[PDB]
Amino acid sequence: MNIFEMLRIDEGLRLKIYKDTEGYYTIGIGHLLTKSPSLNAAKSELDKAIGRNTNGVITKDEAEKLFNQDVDAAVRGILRNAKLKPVYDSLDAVRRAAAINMVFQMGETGVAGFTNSLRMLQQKRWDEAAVNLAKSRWYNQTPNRAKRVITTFRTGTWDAYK
Ligand SMILES: CC(C)Cc1ccccc1
Ligand SMILES: [Cl-]
Ligand SMILES: [Cl-]
Repeated sequence: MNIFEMLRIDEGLRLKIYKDTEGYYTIGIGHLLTKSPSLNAAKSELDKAIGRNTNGVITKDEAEKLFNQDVDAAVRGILRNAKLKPVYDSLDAVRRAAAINMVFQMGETGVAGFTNSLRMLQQKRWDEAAVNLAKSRWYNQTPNRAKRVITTFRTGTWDAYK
């Protein structure tokens, strides 16, 4: 298992514009296109991302290319974040993948309110962190996904994904 496979499970793969769990125009492997309610705005953003007139549809290769860029960016985002970097660097490889999944899903900003959990992870208090992470809107809105990521931080194994 690895970060790509993990996310491919959590996000799925769709070749036509769709609305995510929050109702936002997305395509591919969880690539958010826009928070705007306009499908045209979404199609424009898609064309700009692909570099061609897609008409709202892409190929598997193009989806994977967006995915590669998005994963790279998430990691790069963590490393540039003074609050996140130190925690991430303290983690083992499996748990790093759980951290990337969360940023990928919610952005650096989305995980801004996770101070207490960050500290707990930094201190390697796994069960406690697991409990703290569950007290979140994230968990209440996407519970099956949150449970998988949480078990991952709790155990440091890929058990939730097998
Ligand atoms: C925001 C916490 C809970 C998870 C996380 C840890 C370290 C870097 C990025 C994410
Ligand atoms: Cl892009
Ligand atoms: Cl879910």
